[PDB]
Amino acid sequence: ARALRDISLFNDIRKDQNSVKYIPSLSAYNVFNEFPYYPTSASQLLDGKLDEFLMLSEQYKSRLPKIRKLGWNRFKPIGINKTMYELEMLRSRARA
Amino acid sequence: WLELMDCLQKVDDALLLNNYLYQNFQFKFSENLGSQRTIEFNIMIKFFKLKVFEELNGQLEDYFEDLEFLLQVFPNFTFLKAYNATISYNNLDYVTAESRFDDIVKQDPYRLNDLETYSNILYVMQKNSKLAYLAQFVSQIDRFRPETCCIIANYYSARQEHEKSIMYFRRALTLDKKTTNAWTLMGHEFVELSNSHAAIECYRRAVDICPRDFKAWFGLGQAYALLDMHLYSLYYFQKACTLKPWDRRI
Amino acid sequence: KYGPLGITNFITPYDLCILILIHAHCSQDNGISVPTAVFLRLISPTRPSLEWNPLLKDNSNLRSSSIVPPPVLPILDNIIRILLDDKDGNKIALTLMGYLEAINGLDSINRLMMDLEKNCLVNNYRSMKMRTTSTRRQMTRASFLGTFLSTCIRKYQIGDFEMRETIWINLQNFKTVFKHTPLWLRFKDNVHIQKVKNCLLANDEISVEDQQMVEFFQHFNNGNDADSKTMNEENYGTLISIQHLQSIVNRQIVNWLDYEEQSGLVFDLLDTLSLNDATKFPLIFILKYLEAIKENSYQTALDSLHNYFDYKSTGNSQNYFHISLLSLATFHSSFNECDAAINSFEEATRIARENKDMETLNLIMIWIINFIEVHPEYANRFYITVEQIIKYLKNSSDVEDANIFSNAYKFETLLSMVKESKTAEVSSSLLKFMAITLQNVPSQNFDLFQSLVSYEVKFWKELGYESISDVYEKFLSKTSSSSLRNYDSSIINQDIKVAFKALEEDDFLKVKQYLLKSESLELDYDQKINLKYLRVKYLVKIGDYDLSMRLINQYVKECCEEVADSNWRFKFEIESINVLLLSDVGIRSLPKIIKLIDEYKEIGNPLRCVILLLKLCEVLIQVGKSMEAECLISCNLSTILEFPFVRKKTDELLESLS
Amino acid sequence: VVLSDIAHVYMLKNGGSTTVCFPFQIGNAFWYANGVILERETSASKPIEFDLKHKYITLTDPMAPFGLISITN
Repeated sequence: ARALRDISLFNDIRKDQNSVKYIPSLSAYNVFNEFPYYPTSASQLLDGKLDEFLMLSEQYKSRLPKIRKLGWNRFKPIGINKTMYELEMLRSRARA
Repeated sequence: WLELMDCLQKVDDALLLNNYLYQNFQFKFSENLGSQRTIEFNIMIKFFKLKVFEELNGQLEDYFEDLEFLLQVFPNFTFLKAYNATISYNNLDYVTAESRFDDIVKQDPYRLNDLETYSNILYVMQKNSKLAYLAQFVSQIDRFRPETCCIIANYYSARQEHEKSIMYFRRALTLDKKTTNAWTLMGHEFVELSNSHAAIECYRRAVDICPRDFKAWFGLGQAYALLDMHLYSLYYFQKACTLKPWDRRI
Repeated sequence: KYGPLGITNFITPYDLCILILIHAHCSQDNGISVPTAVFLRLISPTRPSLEWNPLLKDNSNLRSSSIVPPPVLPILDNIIRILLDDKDGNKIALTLMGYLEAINGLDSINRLMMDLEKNCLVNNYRSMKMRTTSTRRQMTRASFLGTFLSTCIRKYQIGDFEMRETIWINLQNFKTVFKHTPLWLRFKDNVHIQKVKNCLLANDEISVEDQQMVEFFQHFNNGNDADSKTMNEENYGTLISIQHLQSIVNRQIVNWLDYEEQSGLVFDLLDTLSLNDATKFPLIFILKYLEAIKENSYQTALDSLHNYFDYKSTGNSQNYFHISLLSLATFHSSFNECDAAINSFEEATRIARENKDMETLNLIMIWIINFIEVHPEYANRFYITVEQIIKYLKNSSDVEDANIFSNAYKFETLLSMVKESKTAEVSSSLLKFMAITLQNVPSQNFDLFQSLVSYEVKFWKELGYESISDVYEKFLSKTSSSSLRNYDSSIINQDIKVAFKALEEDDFLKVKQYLLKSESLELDYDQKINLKYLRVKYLVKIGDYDLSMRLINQYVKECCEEVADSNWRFKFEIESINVLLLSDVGIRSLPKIIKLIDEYKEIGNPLRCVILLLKLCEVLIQVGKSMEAECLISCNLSTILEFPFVRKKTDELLESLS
Repeated sequence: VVLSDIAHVYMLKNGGSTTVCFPFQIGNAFWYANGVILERETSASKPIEFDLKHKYITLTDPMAPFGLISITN
């Protein structure tokens, strides 16, 4: 892959003379949601082959905070008519 | 009997096994009740005839007189009629198959055993309303059987929603891996999705489970024929020829 | 050491073995530093990705400039034999042996994993110099071992408890396998294990009550065989990741293609895949394909080839249909189908256009004439003439080619040599091909370097200077052959040279039996002509000339129409001169020889001119006019001794004149 | 090459490979000018029973349908 320019000789002469779409694979489709997995970056695509370990690493990393993120938004306790999302919002404004 | 039927692989083996059951096979008359140990008047030997001779699509012998004999003794047996309906289905006689199956649903409404062919017939019939009834009705019983996840997939395929139907076929296979018929159907829903790369693997797994799969070879042969690679598909079609030579379609 | 094989995306028992050694090296409490050679043999195969196309490209970058030891199988027997070799390696090996005895539970495995992340591994070197209070060596993420340990740590938190549970079943299954080996008996007790085991087993926090039941929990799970064992699912004997398996197979096929390896162990283990590892690892199919060609199996080879291109095409996001056809096209040319390969190749061009990608077309064109080079008789059948490609490839680009120009000029040199062009152009064209090939690395591009030697040894041999040819002949590789040309072609080629030697030594029985094999073998065109030419020379020796004369003119006539091979036209032609003049009638050859003399005077090939002089001299002495033949040979005696292989005919003629 | 119930015809001079089936099992195969004669498998298991009405098959090329022999007194 010297490209004819990494050769010092022909590189010298030239100076003197001057004077990818992605498609899902079968393993990409999962069982629970019909949306197939889409890689985030080309690094996860090993020479056009989807790394099963790499895709399963991002899947674990995504689901991990999702358990922590459970109470945000919709979830509302009894006796408080406001959810915890804007509990931290007003808390942020309290000190600031 | 079913484990015995599974170990059989080719029709010629059945003829060898069928003979052994006749000349040098006798039951223990002590354990079994009288007038039953006779091979000619048994019932399991008969039920063996209707099962192996047609699931392997083997040459029929001693099969006609036994079938009508079983219909007389067992007029209300649900398993017999569905097998009787399947025989018409296997002969590409769909209209009569529909009438036979319609008796099953009325007589036995909760049977997720042979309905996979019923929802298979309805897809070709294009009776989307009748199929839509079945998908809602079957799914209400339970969604964990292999068939109920195959009944719905046919209904979702008829509505040209492939990215969702492809999901259920993989679901239907995960519950019971023995249902290898879902591989070829899973392959078809990729071809209609204009995704040839994914289809090729899907068909190829089916033949690696069992090489004697005419459906898998043909479905894999077409996927190459859809592309310009006409000659590259000749080998796949040639292999499928040996499986079922007596077919006009191939 | 054998067992069922299965791909695992988790911490394999082999992976902990490196994790054991790296713990000893970094702890620096025992003062044992693992040799750098041991590490570079263990982690390096685990490093991700090498890639290898089936054909159409051979060892372009897979070859290592420095010879590397084979990758190590994940068995404690094989791992120990590496460390054991050193005179002080028993101390290093026993350190690994001691640790594997210390980790008796799943919690102990987590202790090693927790220890490294909190203390050993370090985010960056900027925090290294501030951590001078550490009693253990610390490591950077970007280092060789740092990037490995990060992946290994990542492979531990990526799993649930079922993942950690399979680690400990397999490791004890992996450990107890080594227990029933002769090597374990030699190390049954060495007392260094007890010292190192007690180094880490300390601070157990209990020795009287819990340790009584800790043994019970371990023993009951283990197969004590006192009663029926607790029933559990079948467990694999060996666990390997995809990357490590890739290193083993790539090394095996390369070693097969052309420190001792274990062919039996690797082949046996690879045959026990659960048929789903084969899908995740398509290269197992081609490993059968290479073996199938060795024994020359037709049906078996095709099935494995098709299997490899069904799983690979789906895995590769890039379109690979345009590559599948050529490999099948190459396979057909390997079995001398020829015509069947042409139809398969035609559909490859059409598929390439649909992709609308330029880089693949250069690969298609390169494969075109390489097929033509092996089978020149099919140059007319193609939709593109050979000269059209050379004109394109010469002015293809000035960058992102590297090897295209090295290929392009080599094909011009063959066409020019066959066209019997002036030796002025042939030397210049060969100079271009030689200059570019040696400019870049010739070691990595082993295919073209061998082709250079084959041409140059052929180019200088036709000129008559065996001295130059001998030097380059020592660089020509034997039994290596090339792709898309059979597999027993090397055996046949060595056999032809034996037959020619047998002809010189008057072993007529041997050459006669070989000619029988000739009529029923499937031979390449270049091999065809040699045996076609060998048959003519053998028939001249016997004495029957009516058959030979009717035979030789048929050869040359089809050596000018079917293939425009001028070099083989000349060698056949002079044989027609020899059979005539040997039969005391050489006068008929006079119009033919003189037509070649002045024709080859313009070409300037000194061998061609001199060999015609000897035939001319031999004609003149059988007419009764030896007087002028002596006068002609005397003036040219100086310039005819420079050619060695005509000296024997020259010297023999001198005694005739006396 | 003739198997128990499948024949493979590999073209050597030119072309690829073909494969054909048969109505029943074949005992042995004998070559004749332009075709093959196939003998049915007689008995297998030990009962010994066999067929005699027609056990010979004539085929010219793989693609064409099989033929039946003719015997006269």
